[PDB]
Amino acid sequence: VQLQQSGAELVEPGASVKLSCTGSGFNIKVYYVHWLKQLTEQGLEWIGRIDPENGETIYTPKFQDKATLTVDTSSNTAYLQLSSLTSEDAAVYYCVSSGYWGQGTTLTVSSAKTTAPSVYPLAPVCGSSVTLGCLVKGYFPEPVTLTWNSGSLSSGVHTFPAVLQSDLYTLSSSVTVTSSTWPSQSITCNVAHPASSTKVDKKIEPRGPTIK
Amino acid sequence: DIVMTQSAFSNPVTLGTSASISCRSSKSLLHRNGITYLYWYLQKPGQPPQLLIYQMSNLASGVPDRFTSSGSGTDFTLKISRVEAEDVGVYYCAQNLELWTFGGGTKLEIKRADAAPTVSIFPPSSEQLTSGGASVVCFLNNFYPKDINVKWKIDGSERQNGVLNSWTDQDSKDSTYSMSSTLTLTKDEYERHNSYTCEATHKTSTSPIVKSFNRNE
Repeated sequence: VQLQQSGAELVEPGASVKLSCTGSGFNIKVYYVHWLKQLTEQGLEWIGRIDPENGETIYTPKFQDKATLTVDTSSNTAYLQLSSLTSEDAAVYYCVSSGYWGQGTTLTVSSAKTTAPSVYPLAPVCGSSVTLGCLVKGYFPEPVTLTWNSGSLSSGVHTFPAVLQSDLYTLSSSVTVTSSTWPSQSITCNVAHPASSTKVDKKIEPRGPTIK
Repeated sequence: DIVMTQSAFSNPVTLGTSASISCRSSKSLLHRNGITYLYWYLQKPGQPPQLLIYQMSNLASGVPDRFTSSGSGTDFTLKISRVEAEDVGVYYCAQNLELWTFGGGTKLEIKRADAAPTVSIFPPSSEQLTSGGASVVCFLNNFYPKDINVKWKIDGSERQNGVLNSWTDQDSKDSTYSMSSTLTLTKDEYERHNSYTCEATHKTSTSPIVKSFNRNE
């Protein structure tokens, strides 16, 4: 059971956005569909809910005009339309139904160009543990999802929050394994940038060939 | 409407000791049926909020019994009998008596034994150099407490420009912090100098941890 939300929406200020929430293994038919907003490093604001039986909506007064909730039972999709976007609308939007939360859509309100990331392997310089890295540079908008060995490598991972400079984000991630593990076993950085439909699998190669 | 107020501020809690998180409602959460419509959620970085407690007294399925809540009808606390590493994140109180509203959240931070950072230096990749760029990266990993200073040196000379520092959220397994320091140069600028050094100053030692490489080597 999952509620499907696109990872990102990049919309110019003043324009409108229609965010979708698609039931996967869940049918939007009886349970209210709730929408919530979460600003960066802040709380959670309930926007409103929609009854999928009659289309009746209830909004928080501050979202009455800005937000419009709809539901398409035939497409198994609930929608949140937000009008005349401003910088204050940039946030993570969650849809919730029957206690199931969607992964959230990061809404970016900007006229800046969608840019796919460059993905750089960070192999160690030419003790018992070894640290490898991955540099994800020059992308827009947020987010990027990073995994190691398709998520099989989860322990000893540090993924550093992205930093914005001159319209582009940069992030990095380190992975620490036993010295005997690498380069014997393959270590690959898997980067996904939903806004540009980019999926990059970058293998970490030793700086010097294993033969010297 | 009902406004939920939580102080975002709380002191770091020693691992394995008890913690209390306060919340107040602008109107009573007690209903005429005798039920208190108070909820507690935990949100971990990059994840949606997870339900902990429903209607004040009930644990959500699979939630450890270390979380309990009680109160007056307008002032409540979430009690953590003993704080574990996995408890880090932002705790929210919420109510569903009048629509749905949430508190501003309270981030739980853990105090653990001091730990020196493990420092690793990374020269630019062949791929970045081929594009004309040159980022030198230093990871200052699994340290405690959070405060740390990084110093970059190019041929023995300090460099402040083009340095970007990013801190991770507190680790859910060992309660440490890590930091990434990136010095970005052009391929040409990078090739004009030999020695690249990153020095980590942390309270665990008066001497910095020094990691260096020579571009020529």
